[PDB]
Amino acid sequence: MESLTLQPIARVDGTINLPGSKSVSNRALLLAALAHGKTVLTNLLDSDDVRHMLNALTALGVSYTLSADRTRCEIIGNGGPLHAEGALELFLGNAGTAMRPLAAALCLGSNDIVLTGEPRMKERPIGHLVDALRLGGAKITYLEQENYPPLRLQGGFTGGNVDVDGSVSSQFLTALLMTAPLAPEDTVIRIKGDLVSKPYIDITLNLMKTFGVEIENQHYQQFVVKGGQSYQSPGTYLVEGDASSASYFLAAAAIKGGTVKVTGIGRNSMQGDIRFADVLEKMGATICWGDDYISCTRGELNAIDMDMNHIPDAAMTIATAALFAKGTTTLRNIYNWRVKETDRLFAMATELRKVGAEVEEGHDYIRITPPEKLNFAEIATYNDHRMAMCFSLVALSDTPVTILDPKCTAKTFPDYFEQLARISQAA
Ligand SMILES: O=C(O)C1=C[C@@H](OP(=O)(O)O)[C@@H](O)[C@H](O)C1
Ligand SMILES: O=C(O)C[NH2+]CP(=O)(O)O
Repeated sequence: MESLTLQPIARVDGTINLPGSKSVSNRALLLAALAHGKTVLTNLLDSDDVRHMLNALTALGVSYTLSADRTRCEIIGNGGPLHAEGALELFLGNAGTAMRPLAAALCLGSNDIVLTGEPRMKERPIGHLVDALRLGGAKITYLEQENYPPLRLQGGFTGGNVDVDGSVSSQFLTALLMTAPLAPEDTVIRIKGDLVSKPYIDITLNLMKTFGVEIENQHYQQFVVKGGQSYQSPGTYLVEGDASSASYFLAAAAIKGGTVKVTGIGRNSMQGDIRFADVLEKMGATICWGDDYISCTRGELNAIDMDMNHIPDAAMTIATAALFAKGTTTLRNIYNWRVKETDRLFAMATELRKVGAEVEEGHDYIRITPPEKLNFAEIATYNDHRMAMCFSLVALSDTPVTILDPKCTAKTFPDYFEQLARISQAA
């Protein structure tokens, strides 16, 4: 078992040029592969989730080149649905942004492809997406547990009236939205009830429009899609810096700054996680917005009680920042933390208690009362990049912290610790 120990950080200050957005990167790669023409993506993220999408495209026969640092990608579009037969197996790690979108896209036309991944991915739900794709004509078989990968996709999605449950993941709707335009018949996607992680649907529609397709959004309750469309290369496309990766650095300044500026995202960004800065401001930090940066300067840090359904990923960063805040913090409406890289409500509560906090693990919320002083702990990371990144913030105190399996940050941010060290100051 590998581990890294972080020494106490006296102050943070500086500038970080963010790695690319995982959410934007994987949508842009799949749409570029489906499109007609050559797309050049710049500021693409090099991380495990993106590498699994790149490997899947390679296996499906898509041609592309990558720059030395893997952040520039020139993709030759396929000019239509991707195909493979012989139950070709695509291994997708634990990347939901590859698994869910490919599960839908590869239902176009005929195919015989198996999608699988790491053990945890075989425990992450996908039944709501499979149910919707089958209503549209797709033939899909669960090869192991019903409602979970691995899946054998045999094609057949033609369109029509499709209901989809949006209560567990917005990714099922995202996957349907990206796929339906290329189906032969028009599709009407009806949301059954609640829709979680709503801002990610806006990212999907933004990327689809960049690739030449628009649909009719009826107040996020129903989406009307015309079939028989084609995606078209946008030419050169700049992937935004990752706003979820930014959260650690902005929070570090709110706790121990100094001023920390992150570049690559700004006031015009499409990612919902830029709203994480609004939470730091509500807690007492100062935020500055630019066209291509967001900065945070230390002010004070008071506890908050907020529904975080709009920023589920960056919300984990508030759970460890809460260790430094005055009062009890409560993060609500975050049930799907349970069905992601690990059950995050259980993991976050367990590790927070190890450093001294009193924590109530609610069914779909977490309440955190900080200790007077933190103690040393060896933090388990649950094969979850964000558990490693969130607990790195414990070192902005008088105590070191040991993080187990630090390389798990590679799911979205391989260079995380070197970047945190870049803004760590001794004086
Ligand atoms: O569509 C996307 O890019 C994502 C949507 C979210 O998942 P849910 O919709 O399941 O919350 C988020 O947690 C994930 O990291 C990225
Ligand atoms: O990045 C995160 O915090 C959660 N990702 C879930 P996935 O992208 O694998 O569906």
